[PDB]
Amino acid sequence: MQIFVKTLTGKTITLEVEPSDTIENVKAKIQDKEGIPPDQQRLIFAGKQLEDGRTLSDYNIQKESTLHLVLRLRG
Amino acid sequence: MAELSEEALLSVLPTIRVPKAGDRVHKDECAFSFDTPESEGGLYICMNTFLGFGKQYVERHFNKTGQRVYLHLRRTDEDVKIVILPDYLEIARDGLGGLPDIVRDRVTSAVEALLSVRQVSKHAFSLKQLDNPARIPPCGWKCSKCDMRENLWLNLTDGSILCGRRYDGSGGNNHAVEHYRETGYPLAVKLGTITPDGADVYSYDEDDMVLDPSLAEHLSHFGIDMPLFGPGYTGIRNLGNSCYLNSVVQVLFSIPDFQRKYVDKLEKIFQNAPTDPTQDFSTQVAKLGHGLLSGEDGIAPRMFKALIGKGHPEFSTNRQQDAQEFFLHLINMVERNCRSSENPNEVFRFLVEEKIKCLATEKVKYTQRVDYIMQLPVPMDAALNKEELLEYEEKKRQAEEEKMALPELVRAQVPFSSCLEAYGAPEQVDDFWSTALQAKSVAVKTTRFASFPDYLVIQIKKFTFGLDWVPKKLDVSIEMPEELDISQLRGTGLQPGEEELPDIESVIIQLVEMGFPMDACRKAVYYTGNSGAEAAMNWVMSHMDDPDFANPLILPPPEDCVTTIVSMGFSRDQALKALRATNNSLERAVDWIFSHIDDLDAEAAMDPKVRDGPGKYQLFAFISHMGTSTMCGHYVCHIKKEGRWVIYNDQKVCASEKPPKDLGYIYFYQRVA
Ligand SMILES: [Zn+2]
Repeated sequence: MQIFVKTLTGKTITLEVEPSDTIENVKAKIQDKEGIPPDQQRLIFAGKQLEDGRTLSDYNIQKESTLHLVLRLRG
Repeated sequence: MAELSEEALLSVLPTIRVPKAGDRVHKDECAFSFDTPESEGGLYICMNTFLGFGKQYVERHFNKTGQRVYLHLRRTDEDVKIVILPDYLEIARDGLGGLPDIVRDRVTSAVEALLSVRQVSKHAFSLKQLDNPARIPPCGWKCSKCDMRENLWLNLTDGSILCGRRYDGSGGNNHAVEHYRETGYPLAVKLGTITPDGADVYSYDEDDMVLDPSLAEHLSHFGIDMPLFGPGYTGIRNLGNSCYLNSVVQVLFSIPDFQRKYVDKLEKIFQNAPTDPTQDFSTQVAKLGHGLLSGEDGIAPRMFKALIGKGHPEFSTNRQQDAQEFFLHLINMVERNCRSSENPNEVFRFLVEEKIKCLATEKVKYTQRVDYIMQLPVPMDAALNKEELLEYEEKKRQAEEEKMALPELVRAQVPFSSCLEAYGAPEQVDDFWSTALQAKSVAVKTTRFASFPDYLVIQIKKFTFGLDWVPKKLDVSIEMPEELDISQLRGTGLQPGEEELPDIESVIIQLVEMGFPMDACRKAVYYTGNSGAEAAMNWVMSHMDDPDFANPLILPPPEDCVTTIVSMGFSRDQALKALRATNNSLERAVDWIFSHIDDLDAEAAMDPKVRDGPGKYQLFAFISHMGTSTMCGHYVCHIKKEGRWVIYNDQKVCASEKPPKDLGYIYFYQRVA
């Protein structure tokens, strides 16, 4: 299936994914396309942080969902 | 003829447990309140579970549990006594006379078990500090050699950051001392002890903590330099980097829905709490809220911080954290505990309408999703002072190289009107499979509100990637309006006139021989419905380059787990499905049902609740991240109360007249009547 990732540019990209793909897999698929290192990726869907070791199907992420990348402002 | 102390004592002796090494004895703070041995009235320690309770709260444990015997502590120099409920009989530690020995020995054994000048360095003036030192940051250090993140010494000679000594088992990996051993560089400072007033300076040479009169200048070498009251105006003690939690929590409890759930309803909550209430979400949240909206030098929410951080990779540590991440974490935690009961998250929750348009065919698809925070883009190109900023950056670069005082700060001034536009603007998406075209093409994506919430939460996406992929804070100035009309941004759904984008052997051997890939060849016989080699050849020729998903062909549980889920407010059937989907993993199963219930209910209907309203708002509160770094900073929040703006900086709560509504990070907009 196809999903969308909005990156911190504003640019939205598509990724080929399966529901059984891990988050770290999706993270890796992002590096493949955008160059962004997986250790720097923090993904948000539907007001929820996505954790490593969970699949897209755990979050019920379906075709054409939009995931959002964010960065930390630590304080 | 009244009940004697001895009688009562003998009668509940079995409920006197004696603590062990691996036992938490809650001796310092009350479970239900912020009461402490230092509070008038003291603290009552249940001598069965080792839980603590202030004078107004012990009676709750008594009634709920049956426990009559408590060790009562009062500090003011500490005064201890045994108290039996309900008549509050007191027996002192040495009041055990005449009772059998084995009871005297049990009682005191239990009680005892429950109650468990620097000179200047010879080197401060002689100290050679090496040239071309590194620029040491204000937080987040690690030992240059191992991984350790606490217990790190900065050597004043060379800027090295290395871990402390081991012994006992606690400490560092000895990197710092071995570095002294190799170099002879005598002085180090304990990173994180650096206040305006001094630090912990250690001398390897004198094997001692020492003074350094020239600390300011030695630290400067590395680029290191050293009113409201009453209900709803409580400060929060810093627990070490807890400003992020303080800031969030302060905003939550300004919002009536959260007040009603956790503060107005605290009695019901305290009543429904399990034996150990220190571990209970609702109780702890209620306790926090009460301590903020009543009368109470501030509060130190150790108990809450400890619970809502349990098991979390970030919020269980004591390092600096992002406000949005904490917010969503607490929001999802509330969500887990409010299934089929009053859910205050409803005040935030809204529906996003996502629209795709295949640009080539003009065909559309509308998708829909829940969310809590709108993410506001910051389009740098919109900056109103590009040149005024470039002269600033030049002057700062110059002032660094010369090591002089930096120029007065200038920020890119970005219009809010631009951010809102960027939010709304249709956006081009490449490498999009159009089911209409049956070819990779280009889509136009748009985002709208399918619903406006009672309080709108806005995150300013004031960050981006710099070179070598280091995260940059965009230190930017965006005047967020006091008045927000976001109605032009309401989604309108699918429309009349708009067409929807569509969705969803001996032949195979002959085709693989020809040179077609096995995978395409399989899909070819299937999608032509076994009509012979010719038709299948035609298909692979049209469709071999297609993505897999465009033509797909599909080619015992535990009872302690089940009940845990059902207790969160689900059925048995629902619990079983979750576990069977998540390879029997509890945490994942929980993630599963929450994300899946809304769909499972629509199968129940086959035989998410959001509050709507106008998208017309007034600024209510904002959480501000201060600093230039992604990695360090301080958090404060401003909240508009009784018509007037108020800053909450940890312990400090003040009326502010000139709220910096242009430097904020997370914004909270309240809907108008
Ligand atoms: Zn180390």
